[PDB]
Amino acid sequence: MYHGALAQHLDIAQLVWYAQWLVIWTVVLLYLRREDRREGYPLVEELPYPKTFVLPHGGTVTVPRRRPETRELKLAQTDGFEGAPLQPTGNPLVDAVGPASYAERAEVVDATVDGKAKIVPLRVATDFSIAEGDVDPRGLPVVAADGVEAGTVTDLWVDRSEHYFRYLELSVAGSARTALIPLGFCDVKKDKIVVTSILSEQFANVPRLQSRDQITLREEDKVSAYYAGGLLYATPERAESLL
Amino acid sequence: ADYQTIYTQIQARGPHITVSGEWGDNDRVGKPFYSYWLGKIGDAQIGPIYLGASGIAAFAFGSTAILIILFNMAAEVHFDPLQFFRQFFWLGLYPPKAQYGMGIPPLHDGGWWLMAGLFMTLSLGSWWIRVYSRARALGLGTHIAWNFAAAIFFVLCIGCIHPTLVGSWSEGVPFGIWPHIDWLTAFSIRYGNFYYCPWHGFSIGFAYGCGLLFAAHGATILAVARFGGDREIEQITDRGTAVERAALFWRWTIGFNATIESVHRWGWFFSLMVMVSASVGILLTGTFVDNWYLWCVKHGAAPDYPAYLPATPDPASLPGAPK
Amino acid sequence: CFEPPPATTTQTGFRGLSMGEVLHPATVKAKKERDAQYPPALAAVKAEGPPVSQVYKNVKVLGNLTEAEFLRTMTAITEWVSPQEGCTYCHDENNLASEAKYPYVVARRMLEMTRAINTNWTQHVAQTGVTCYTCHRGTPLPPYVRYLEPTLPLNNRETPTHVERVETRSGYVVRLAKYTAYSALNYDPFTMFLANDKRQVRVVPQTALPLVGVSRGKERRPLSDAYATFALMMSISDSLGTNCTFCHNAQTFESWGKKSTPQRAIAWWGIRMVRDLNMNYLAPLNASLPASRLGRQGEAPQADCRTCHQGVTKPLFGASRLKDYPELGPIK
Amino acid sequence: ALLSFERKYRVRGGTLIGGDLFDFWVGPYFVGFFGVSAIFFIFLGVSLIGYAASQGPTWDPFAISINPPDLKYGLGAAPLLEGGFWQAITVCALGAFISWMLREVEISRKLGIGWHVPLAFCVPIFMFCVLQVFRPLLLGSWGHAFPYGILSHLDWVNNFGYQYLNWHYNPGHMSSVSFLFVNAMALGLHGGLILSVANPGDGDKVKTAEHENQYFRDVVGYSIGALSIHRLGLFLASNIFLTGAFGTIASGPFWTRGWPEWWGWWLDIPFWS
Ligand code: BCL
Ligand code: BCL
Ligand code: BCL
Ligand SMILES: C/C=C1/c2cc3[nH]c4c(c3C)C(=O)[C@H](C(=O)OC)c4c3nc(cc4[nH]c(cc(n2)[C@@H]1C)c(C(C)=O)c4C)[C@@H](C)[C@@H]3CCC(=O)OC/C=C(\C)CCC[C@H](C)CCC[C@H](C)CCCC(C)C
Ligand SMILES: CC(C)=CCC/C(C)=C/CC/C(C)=C/CC/C(C)=C/CC/C(C)=C/CC/C(C)=C/CC/C(C)=C/CC1=C(C)C(=O)c2ccccc2C1=O
Ligand code: HEC
Ligand code: HEC
Ligand code: HEC
Ligand SMILES: CC(C)=CCC/C(C)=C/C=C\C(C)=C\C=C\C(C)=C\C=C/C=C(C)/C=C/C=C(\C)CC/C=C(\C)CCCC(C)C
Ligand SMILES: [Fe+2]
Repeated sequence: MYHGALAQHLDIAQLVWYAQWLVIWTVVLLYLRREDRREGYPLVEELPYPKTFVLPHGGTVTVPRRRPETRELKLAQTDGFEGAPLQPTGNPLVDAVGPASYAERAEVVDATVDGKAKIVPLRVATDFSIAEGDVDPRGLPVVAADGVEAGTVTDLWVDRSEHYFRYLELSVAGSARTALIPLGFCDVKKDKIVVTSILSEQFANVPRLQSRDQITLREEDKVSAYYAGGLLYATPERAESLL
Repeated sequence: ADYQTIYTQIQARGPHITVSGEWGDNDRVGKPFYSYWLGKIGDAQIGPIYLGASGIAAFAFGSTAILIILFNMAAEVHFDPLQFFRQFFWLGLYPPKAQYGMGIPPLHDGGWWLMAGLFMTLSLGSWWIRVYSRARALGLGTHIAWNFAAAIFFVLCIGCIHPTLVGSWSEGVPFGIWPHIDWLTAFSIRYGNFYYCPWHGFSIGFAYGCGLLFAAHGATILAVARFGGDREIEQITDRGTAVERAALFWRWTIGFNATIESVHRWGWFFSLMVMVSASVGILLTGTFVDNWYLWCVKHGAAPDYPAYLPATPDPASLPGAPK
Repeated sequence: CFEPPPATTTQTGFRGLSMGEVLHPATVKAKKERDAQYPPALAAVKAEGPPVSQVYKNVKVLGNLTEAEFLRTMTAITEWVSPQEGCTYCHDENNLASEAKYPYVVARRMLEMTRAINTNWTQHVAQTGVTCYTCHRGTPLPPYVRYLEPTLPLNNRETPTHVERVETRSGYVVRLAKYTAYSALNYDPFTMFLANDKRQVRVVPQTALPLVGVSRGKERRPLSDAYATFALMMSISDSLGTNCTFCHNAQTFESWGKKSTPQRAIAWWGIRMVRDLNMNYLAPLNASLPASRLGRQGEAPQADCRTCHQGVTKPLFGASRLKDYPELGPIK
Repeated sequence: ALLSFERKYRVRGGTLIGGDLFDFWVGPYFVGFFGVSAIFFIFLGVSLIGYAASQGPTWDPFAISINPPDLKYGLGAAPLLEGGFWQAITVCALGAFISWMLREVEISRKLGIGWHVPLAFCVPIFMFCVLQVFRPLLLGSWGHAFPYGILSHLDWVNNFGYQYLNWHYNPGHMSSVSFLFVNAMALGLHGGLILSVANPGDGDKVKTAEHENQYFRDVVGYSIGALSIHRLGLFLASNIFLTGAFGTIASGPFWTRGWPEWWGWWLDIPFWS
């Protein structure tokens, strides 16, 4: 006699083997794959139940996003087959298309553990510092991709919750300026802030915001998106073949 | 290039965070210290840390076990301080070598091991409460507490459950650097090559996938770090351009994608399943399967190869051959 | 910390199994030049004459040889065992019939043992066979012996450190490790397995499912046995200077047929042979060796794998004197 | 065919080579030049596996195996049935992996993000080269490489590990394992944390980034941060094959004994011995 032996040539561990596959595929297909389709769906041109998040300081938001009004494309198709690429009809940086695109999410400045504005300047930020040893961008020149001075540092904007700088903001030469640059787009030297995402003439369009002391989320996305649009559109030299 | 994904070029300092928990706000201990070199690749502030009854019970039980182990290690080299520091990796505390069944083994042969095992269990159970209670003390889900349970459960399997199921303390895992490593092979040998245990393949498939997933996800979030992707809580309840491109990179690559939320369910599950699959493997092992290779052969799953060197007959079965 | 390339690799299993040897040329080269000191067989001699059972007074093993053939053996033995002190190591200067010193009586036993090996254990030594040198290598005390406990160094021609000495108990773990290829396996495979025929090397089941009556509680062998088996294997591997795949397809260590190499079967006959040698020839010698030869439990030096192999798959790389000295076996 | 927020992004450009010619989509899949080359290598490779599986007493997946040549063929060409099939499939596999990588570069390019993912993907491709090309080249023959079969290639790893007595003592392996473990741990923690904040129970308030750091300040006395866990994560996951490659290439070319003995450098030091 043997432990685990059953009818026929069957045994216990053999049965569990099937149960293991059944559970795994059940979880993957009938849960995880459906949890994956909470946004982006339904498709255009199988879904799960709703869910309602109760947000930290008032109000709720629930999967899908049923939105304000929808933006109007500034792009033309390149050919008529389903999978053909599109093409900017204007300046792709100004109509926010392709890698210059942003998300349509509430124009609310979203906040801190305790209500205050989370992304704020140091002239606001009270008690925040630049850590001794790291260089102070205060008053440094911002050198664009063409090598021309696009302007100079004004202030640096901190996350009050994570203690982490996320935007430089600065003056342009010659337009009575000022506007945002995500520091993912900056190379902080000892005497200059190097930016290769856009040319100096193109800082002129960096999305301004209704506020000088605020910054909301659509803003945060509107600002970041345009520099990222420069990686492909700054010159005719970036929509290229690299080779 | 994103120089922020490599290190934080400009670092920020400010007044200490402190979010109140439902209890134990006062049992936080430590004046928070700032390290510049730490803050190049993480947040510079170290401490404070929460004590609380469960936490201190953990260190009490835990230290007790370690003391037992280190003391038994020290005796293996006559308490010679030189040799101990030398032979440390080869030193260990071993489960009973003779077969006492489930009977509590003599102190010199398994006794101290079982006791160190016991205090270690109390130590893990104490820390679990800490992981659980702190979650709902801060009004957070217990997702971490339940993942940590699966790991705790598995350790119990190789530690005492599977021993109890087969009925021998000799099958326990020893304490030590090399000695607990030695167990791995003794256990695999005994049960017919663990490469042929399906739950072993499953557990491996999930562990590797833990590598793949957070290599991909880790790199994904770094790639969209210019769009504030690392801010994920406020990318779940509210979709911005970060996980717009993240969802699309994968949709254009492999034909399907997740959400910024759901990808965390994928990684939590995979990690969980490393432990879930493993535990099931150990339980089945000894209990209902005695040789995983032969088990596979029985079900016709094992591969077979042509002879290179000639076939070798078992000499013990030869006529006239010694015992 | 590392051994420079290239490396010598052999194939012992089907392609793509990663089965085979891994050898470092410099090590291998050094071992040959060591094993090449095997003295050449002595030139042949007069086939005719009275058998020494007529001629000599106290000859009981080699009594059918002629006087010229018999002395030849004595010269060879002298070469192989005690070349430096010569005959007088084992003979009273002017009474060659006298057994008045201890190496004489042992040497008789040793003659029979050698013949025993070449005759009864051809499942192992085949036609390669052994002589006195295969273990002695030119000295009365064989370099690689084992007592009833771990000793260090493995080669007794080497000076032991203080921590290596058996009396220093702080260094017991290392003595155990170095006999098992530096593993932390807490077991001595010599006394457990090779000193006698008491215990079973095999510990892996030959059924898929657990067999009732031997799979629960005190019906079971402790897991410790599989450790010790691992320890024997580590020891044997280092003794022959190879790895597992020289014998096993590690897909299933417990299986023979195509899952094992012809060497594993030969190896099986070696364990059987080594037990024989220890139990019936070497261990009973503690009654004839001086106290200074004996171990701490009154044991005489006994043999393992390494005693003959000394780090090689074949002792002296296959070198033989078998047909050069037929009196050493096999015996009609 | 498209996500609700997708057509916003499907612009031309970001190609490395090909320009507009291959710059298009097939369903949800981007093509590009490296989409075309990938399919080529994948078709060829799978075909070879198929034709090779034609030939053995094959067909059930678990028993199907395509093996390298004998050691005796060295690094030379082998008879297609006696290892040549493996040689070709090997090549196809490398073509597929590298193509897939550069395709990802093209997709990153069009989306205006960092190239971190296809750069991460170079690590497993790299390890595959260590196993199938590098270590063979040092050892002198292709026969040292692992076979393409669901169960058969396990037995390759199994025997290889034992060729060095106890592969566990391989210091390169100890590092590799250490990373695999802690990476699985960190993935469980991190995913678990993010869910805990967004999914905290009942009729809840979704918590904040301050609650995140909070939680790990209390339990272990430190929180690495939101962004830093993702660079830490790529770091641990990558070092599995980054550190492990050392222990693999060291086995054979630079060490022929058992790995437990390798620690003789520490154990055998004259003043401890
Ligand atoms: C040195 C270390 C060893 C190694 C040691 C092990 C061990 C040990 C185990 C595996 C296991 C697996 N290995 Mg392996 N493996 C190595 C290299 C490889 C390579 C390769 C390109 O080099 C491949 C394709 C695989 C593939 C696989 C899968 C069959 C399986 C699950 C892995 C997993 O979930 O990963 C994470 C990935 C995911 C979760 C995503 C899904 C991936 C699926 C599973 C891939 C299937 C590919 C399949 C072979 C078909 C190939 C292509 C055909 C042309 C259609 N291994 C090397 C040679 N691997 C386990 C198993 O069950 O084996 C039977 C197992 O026990
Ligand atoms: C010859 C040796 C055997 C072998 C022997 C075994 C055995 C035996 C087992 C495994 C198991 C596993 N093996 Mg295997 N393994 C081999 C080959 C492989 C290969 C390979 C490519 O060759 C791979 C990838 C793996 C990988 C894996 C894992 C996926 C799996 C789960 C264990 C784990 O992750 O533990 C890491 C995680 C933990 C240990 C969890 C720890 C959680 C706790 C809470 C941590 C406590 C810390 C605390 C501070 C401690 C304080 C102590 C004080 C004293 C108080 N093995 C070969 C075949 N392996 C297991 C399995 O799945 O079996 C079916 C198992 O039991
Ligand atoms: C007796 C056997 C030995 C053993 C022998 C070995 C050997 C030999 C090796 C390892 C190696 C590894 N071992 Mg092991 N190992 C053992 C015990 C363990 C234990 C344990 C619990 O004891 C653990 C945790 C591990 C774990 C590990 C891994 C961390 C490590 C690297 C795996 C690897 O190379 O994957 C390789 C995986 C890949 C290359 C994947 C590549 C994927 C490519 C890029 C894409 C594939 C696409 C696919 C085909 C597409 C299909 C399409 C589908 C639609 C999806 N081992 C035992 C003791 N182990 C290696 C190492 O680093 O050692 C230092 C190594 O060389
Ligand atoms: C250390 C870092 C690691 C890591 C990381 C990342 N991993 C990535 C990425 C990153 C970052 C991606 O971005 C990319 C991707 O998009 O993900 C969704 C990818 C992917 N990781 C896959 C598998 C995978 N990763 C493993 C290992 C790690 N990943 C480790 C952990 C393992 C293990 C452990 O076995 C597996 C099985 C695929 C799913 C996918 C590539 C598809 C491909 O390249 O398609 C192109 C190729 C094909 C579709 C098929 C080609 C078939 C050949 C020609 C014919 C067969 C030959 C083959 C050799 C036969 C083998 C037989 C077998 C039994 C031996
Ligand atoms: C028809 C045809 C030939 C067309 C030609 C065009 C062309 C190139 C087609 C490609 C054809 C091929 C080869 C398709 C195969 C694609 C492959 C390899 C599919 C395998 C899928 C597997 C098994 C992936 C393993 C990893 C895994 C479990 C993923 C599940 C969870 C997911 C989707 C993670 C990806 C993911 C991550 C990691 C995020 O971080 C993230 C962050 C924010 C939003 C979304 C995401 C997201 O989706
Ligand atoms: C290591 C052991 C050893 C060495 C070396 C050795 N002897 Fe022998 N000798 C013996 C033994 C034992 C016998 C008896 C063997 C027997 O009974 O078959 C013996 C027998 C003899 C006899 C027979 C005398 C008699 O009447 O029994 C003579 C003569 C002899 N040896 C001479 C020599 C010579 C000559 C040499 C070297 C040139 C030599 N011995 C070296 C051990 C040795
Ligand atoms: C030169 C010979 C040789 C070498 C080298 C060798 N083996 Fe062994 N192995 C054997 C023989 C012979 C047996 C069976 C002994 C018996 O039947 O009494 C065996 C038994 C075993 C067993 C147990 C089989 C069972 O039925 O329980 C395992 C496991 C094993 N070997 C693994 C190993 C390991 C591990 C190594 C090296 C680290 C190794 N082999 C190297 C010859 C060898
Ligand atoms: C007293 C002598 C002696 C001892 C002890 C000894 N060997 Fe042998 N062994 C030999 C000789 C002589 C050969 C040569 C056989 C041949 O040339 O085919 C040999 C051959 C072998 C071979 C065949 C190698 C090959 O390449 O064909 C293996 C394997 C082996 N021995 C393993 C062992 C094992 C296992 C043990 C003990 C457990 C052992 N040896 C101890 C004398 C010994
Ligand atoms: C100084 C600092 C910072 C840290 C110190 C750490 C240190 C140096 C420790 C000393 C030596 C070391 C490294 C030890 C490591 C040991 C290792 C790797 C152990 C690994 C695994 C051990 C395991 C899984 C043991 C499991 C055993 C159990 C779970 C036993 C369960 C027992 C029971 C349930 C008791 C119930 C039965 C009752 C009737 C008595
Ligand atoms: Fe994340």
